[PDB]
Amino acid sequence: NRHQIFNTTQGHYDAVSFIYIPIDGGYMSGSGVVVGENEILTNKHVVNGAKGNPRNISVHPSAKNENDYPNGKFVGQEIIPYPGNSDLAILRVSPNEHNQHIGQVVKPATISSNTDTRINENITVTGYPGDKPLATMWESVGKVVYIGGEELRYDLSTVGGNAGSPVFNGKNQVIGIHYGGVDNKYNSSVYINDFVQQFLRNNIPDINIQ
Repeated sequence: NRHQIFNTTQGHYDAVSFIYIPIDGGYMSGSGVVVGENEILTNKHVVNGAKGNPRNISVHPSAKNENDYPNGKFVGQEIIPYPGNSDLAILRVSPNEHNQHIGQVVKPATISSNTDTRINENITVTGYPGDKPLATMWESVGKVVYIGGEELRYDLSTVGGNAGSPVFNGKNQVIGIHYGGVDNKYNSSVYINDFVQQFLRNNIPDINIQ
């Protein structure tokens, strides 16, 4: 089942972040997770449409609802796509209006080495589902179903559009980034394997992998 998170600044929820991009009086919304001093991990397809101007992307770490942004807003500055064919991107944001960096106002997430990740492992997927009220954070309890290459799949536990949402193991470490799935079969995330970890290390000097 899925449940809303109201204590969005406590513990490992602090780094979970709401991503908002306006489009012609509508918008695109998604999720990501703070992983560095100025860096959000998310999907390529969340930020793709703003490659021409990252400043159109608003990031609200620890957002609670559309009227409650406990850690304010950070504006996109640079997008660093993962070079492989996985739906993964680093979004670098500028400091906020008080000159704070996003990695100072939230504790950046811990990335799992994934040495112990296995089928049937209990996981959570936490972020901003597209079928819920705007900017509300939700946690879904799931089970890993497949691990191969850069793909981690888990059971039909999340719905509504969960692009960019971090997948956490039981130690509250990020093992992957939700991007999609196959309808009525499984959900899919970018698996943070050895290849993905090196990409993070190359771009995020203060990355925390445990």
